[PDB]
Amino acid sequence: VNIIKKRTKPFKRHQSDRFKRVGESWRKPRGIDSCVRRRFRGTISMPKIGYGNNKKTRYCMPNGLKAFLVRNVSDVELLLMHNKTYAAEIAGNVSARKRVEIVEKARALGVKVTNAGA
Amino acid sequence: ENVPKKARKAVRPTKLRASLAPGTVCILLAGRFRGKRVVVLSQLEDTLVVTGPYKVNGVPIRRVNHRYVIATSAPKIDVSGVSVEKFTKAYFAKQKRSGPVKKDEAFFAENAPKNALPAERIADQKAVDAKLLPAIKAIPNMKEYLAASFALSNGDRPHLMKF
Amino acid sequence: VSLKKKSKRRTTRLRSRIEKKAAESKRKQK
Amino acid sequence: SEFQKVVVIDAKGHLLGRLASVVAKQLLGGQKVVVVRCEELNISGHFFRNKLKYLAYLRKACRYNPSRGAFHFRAPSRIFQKAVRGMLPHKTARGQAALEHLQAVEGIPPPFDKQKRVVVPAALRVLRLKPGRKYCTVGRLSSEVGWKYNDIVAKLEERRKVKSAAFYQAKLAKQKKIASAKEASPVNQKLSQFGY
Amino acid sequence: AQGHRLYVKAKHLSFQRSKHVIHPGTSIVKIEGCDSKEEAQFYLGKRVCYVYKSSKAVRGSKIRVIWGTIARPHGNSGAVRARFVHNLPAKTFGSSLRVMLYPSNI
Amino acid sequence: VRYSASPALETKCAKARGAYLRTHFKNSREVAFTINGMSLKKAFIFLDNVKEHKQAVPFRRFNGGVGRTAQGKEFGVTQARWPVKSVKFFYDLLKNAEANAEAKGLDMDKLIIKHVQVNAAPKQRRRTYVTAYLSSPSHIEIIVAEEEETVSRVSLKQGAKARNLAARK
RNA sequence: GUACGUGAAAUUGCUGAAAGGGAAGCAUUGGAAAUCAG
RNA sequence: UCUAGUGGGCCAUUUUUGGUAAGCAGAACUGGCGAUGCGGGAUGAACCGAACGUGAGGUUAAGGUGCCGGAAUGUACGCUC
RNA sequence: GAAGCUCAGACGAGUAGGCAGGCGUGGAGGUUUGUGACGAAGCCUUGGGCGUGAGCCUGGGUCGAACAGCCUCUAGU
RNA sequence: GCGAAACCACAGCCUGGGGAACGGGCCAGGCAAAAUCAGCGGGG
RNA sequence: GAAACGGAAGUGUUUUAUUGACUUGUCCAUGAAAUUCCAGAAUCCAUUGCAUACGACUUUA
Repeated sequence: VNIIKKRTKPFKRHQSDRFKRVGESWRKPRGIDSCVRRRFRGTISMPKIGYGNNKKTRYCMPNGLKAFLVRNVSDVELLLMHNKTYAAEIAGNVSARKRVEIVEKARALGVKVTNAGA
Repeated sequence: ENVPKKARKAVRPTKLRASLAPGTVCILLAGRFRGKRVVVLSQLEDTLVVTGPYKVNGVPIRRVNHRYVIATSAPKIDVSGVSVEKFTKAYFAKQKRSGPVKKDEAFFAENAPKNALPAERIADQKAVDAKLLPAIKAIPNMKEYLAASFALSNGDRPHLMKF
Repeated sequence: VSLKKKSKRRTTRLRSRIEKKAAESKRKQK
Repeated sequence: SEFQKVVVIDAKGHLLGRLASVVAKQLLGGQKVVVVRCEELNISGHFFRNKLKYLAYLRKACRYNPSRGAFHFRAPSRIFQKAVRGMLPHKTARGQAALEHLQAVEGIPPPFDKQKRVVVPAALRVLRLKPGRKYCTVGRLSSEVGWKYNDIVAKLEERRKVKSAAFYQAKLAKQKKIASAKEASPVNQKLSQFGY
Repeated sequence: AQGHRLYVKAKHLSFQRSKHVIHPGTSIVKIEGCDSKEEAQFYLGKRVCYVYKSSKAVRGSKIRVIWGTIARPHGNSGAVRARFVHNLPAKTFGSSLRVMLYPSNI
Repeated sequence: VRYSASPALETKCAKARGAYLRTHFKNSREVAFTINGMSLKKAFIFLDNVKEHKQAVPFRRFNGGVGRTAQGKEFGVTQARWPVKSVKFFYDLLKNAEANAEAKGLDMDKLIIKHVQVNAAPKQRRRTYVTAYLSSPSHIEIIVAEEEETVSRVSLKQGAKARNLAARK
């Protein structure tokens, strides 16, 4: 099995490229006659349930392992029986001492780390 | 450690084109010897064990895929007088690279025909040429036709010309 | 070039008005 | 019917619209086109009607700054260029680049008089117009709409035809010499069963 | 000087398109010498290549190639439909493609 | 204090700064853009000449309503002016920059204006009889420095042909 | 460095890259340059 | 059994009477619009097709195949300056 | 995670309106031998990843003292 | 040398059409080359 | 290396000469390969008044 993404471009809120008070996060248009809501030609697409990806590959990274957030050595040890399907990702607030301690623990576990070299 | 399902895809021998009979003159459409004309010794499982007379055009014993070969209507050259059973896939096997840690101008000096190429392979090639040259010498223009090379020109329509 | 005094192409109100009043003409003759 | 870098079309006897459409399709295909001798292009319809068409074309001009108004081109080559560009998407980069691949000239200049000049049968008046139908010449409509270089082109074309006739006579004599030696050579009969 | 060109010439005409919609997934190719759909039958399945040049040197060469395959005929005049590994750029309209003679079927 | 540019290193550069100056930001930008890249002595001659109305500062960006002149033909433009207050400020900073360069121990002959910039300052409120006559002061800094000026692989096929070609040679 | 914790946006200057013939923005496909990744 | 929103109007259709230079006015049904994007008619609230999840391939409808524009400057018979 | 697993088929515009499931914010109780001056929160970023989406995690830089996941409660969300 | 304000979705060429309201954005055309200065006020 | 011709945008044409070459015209001998299945000027400053809002222009310098 391989990884297939139905779409890569993220949905931008309409007119977010025209105004800075309008954020990039998606908001569903509400106007009755708006072109975006009525889905005319050449208009930015709307998030549809049909855009979802395969369940067997959903949430999986390009290498197939789902990222699992880890803060301490205990969280590293929980990926002992799931090293073939989960990859430990170090929390951004973990200090340098626990980071090197955790990364060698994962390396001894044989668990992939997606932010090890940091 | 999941066991994959047994695929019901069995392997059956190739049905080659009827025009690619052994002893036919053909053009190479690709490779280093593109456009050269060669005499088909035999048909392997997938490709053609073919060579142009090395004393004529210098094309050694090589395999060529049948999809990269232009069959001609040129008269057949007898090949029944030489053995072809010594040419096997294991005979043509390119051993194994065994790591890309090479190519520091030493793998390339130690390459080429001076080295690597055994004196035995030269012996079969000369033996095949010795059994093939008398035929092409007897029938006119085969030596010159095989020494020449194929190329297209203006006003040439491949979908109209028949080889 | 058109080479005309009156355009051969017609407006959408004008083309629609023919089917409006041509049908009424058939109604009147009926 | 093979892709050449430059195709020189001798527009004598062709129809303006048909030749323009063929050329406009070649330019979008990516071929450099040189349409020589544009004072000989033919247009269907009698001369008075065509002049009325053109004189109606002059009428189109701005009511403020006719300098920005429609530019009415009187040269036969420019008339053909206007016909061609109307058949191209010149408002885009593709069409604008296509126009740059067309060189329409008056007469046959020396850089193109020594090169083979093919013709388009789909535009030829003899093959495309029913006999007994009135037509006109762009090089004649141009002279009676404002073009003022008719005499020079005619004189420079008489010179060109004289020089070309002298060249052809010399080449025909050489070809006759080669042709005479042909059957004198023997293999031309010995093994000519292949049809050559 | 003339011992080569094992390929036939072609032009990239346009994308397979409607009047107002273009589909860059498949392109329209006009082969020199091919003037009917039955003649295009011969070129079906052949390997077409688009050869261009660039400034930056990769693998010690200026030349980059995009591969493709003729799939079906297009129209009556001999044009065909081609599918490439990377869709051809729209700036290559009217550019020259090289249709090779392999995979051969004769 | 850190400047807008990576230079001002001790290797080749000298620094100068002026903050909260009663000079118009638009005129200051025009003078800064004109003198940028000039030699130090050439800049001094230029600024003296602008003071004496013999050459002019071209007004490139803020050129609304600026009159035309012949003195701008040396820069390829037609709108030029003679802002004396901006010239006075820039001359003072350039003199300070030269003095800092001498203190640092640089060669005065090769010194050019590597990086000159003008930034807007906090606007100063004054009243008009109601509306405002806001002033637009300028932060100017100057950096003068002496002027100073394929691992491609080969495939098996590529190199084997190249080696064969070398053998033929 | 007192006009002093952190110091966002609007807006402005400089540098670098790029585009520009009466709009600009955006979307789809791909090339080119830059960059990251397996 | 109970409980949200609405009770409007435009366009055309076939059935009648009153009518006039001339249109027009008043009824009943029918649908479309309204809550509806898409292909075509150069573009369009009412014309011809077609009712919409994300994609790959094939085939069509309506309309089209000189160029702009994807598709025959096709075949056959006539008419017209 | 019986609140699960598994097989099959049909279906997919959507205003008024009805129903259901989720993302995010301040504070409270429980829990995580939870994170933190070897750098918490915040902020910037042409870096990477996930989700149809609301959003989330992360690399680099800045920064200086607090902060977060899970289950409930609550609202000047 | 000093130094504003009103106004500001974004802007800025015309012809025919866009059922209407024809408009500047859409359709088909004419066209289309930086940066600017002084006038006059047609078009809001 | 010298003659002639070509002015529509002459984008080149012929004629040679001297040579250095290659001379598939035909017939023979050597090597190819492990690329072992595709890839000097102008301007500023100055001057002029035939010009002029400012540029520009016309002269001198």
